[PDB]
Amino acid sequence: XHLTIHTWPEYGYAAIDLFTCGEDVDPWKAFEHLKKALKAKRVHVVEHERGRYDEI
Amino acid sequence: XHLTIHTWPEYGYAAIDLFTCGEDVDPWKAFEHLKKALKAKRVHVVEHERGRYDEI
Amino acid sequence: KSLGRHLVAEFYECDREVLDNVQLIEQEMKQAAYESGATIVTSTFHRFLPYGVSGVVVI
Amino acid sequence: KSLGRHLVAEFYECDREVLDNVQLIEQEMKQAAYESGATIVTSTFHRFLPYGVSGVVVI
Repeated sequence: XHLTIHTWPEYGYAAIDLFTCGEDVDPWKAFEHLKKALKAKRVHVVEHERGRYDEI
Repeated sequence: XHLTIHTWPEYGYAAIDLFTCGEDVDPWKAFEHLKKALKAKRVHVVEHERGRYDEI
Repeated sequence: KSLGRHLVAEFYECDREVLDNVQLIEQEMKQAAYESGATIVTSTFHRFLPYGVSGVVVI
Repeated sequence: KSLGRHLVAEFYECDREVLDNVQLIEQEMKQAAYESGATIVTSTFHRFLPYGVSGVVVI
């Protein structure tokens, strides 16, 4: 999977989540288009591996 | 905000996100319900602070 | 401290009949929202094919 | 080596007009989905008052 956004205009802040599934789906392309579209001047991103094969 | 879930039945795995706002909203109350509901036997949770005051 | 709290959880060894029940999952997900004391704006759940469930509850 | 890849992102000092434009956010979120290759299952966006926009694209 899912892609989410929750904005706080009063703070110029946006909480974004790009949760993808599959080797042909790149969440980073989603990030690049949004950073641009929203004109963020500063970002912090954490990348999680959901459903690690060895975990499951 | 949002509560999300994506399940993989074949692996008995579920990726869950509990993102809430407001002091009157405890995300761990959602987690507990779901843990019971799913019969989950092993969990791993990372708590993220979204939009720290000292950041915005 | 922050505008919000966010739990990223991995659930392993779950009831597989529960994991593959679109209607139940929504139920449970909705109730979970209630327990946290949040107000539900909307919810949309989908049953992937073959096995699998995906759903979101906006609060 | 994992079923999925999840980016948890904090966007700061954004264009405040865009952040409060529900139709543009949806426009942009849907585009981001395209750029990623993702097959859109469903999309739902909300305009909260006085400010704020919550939106999700299930992929």
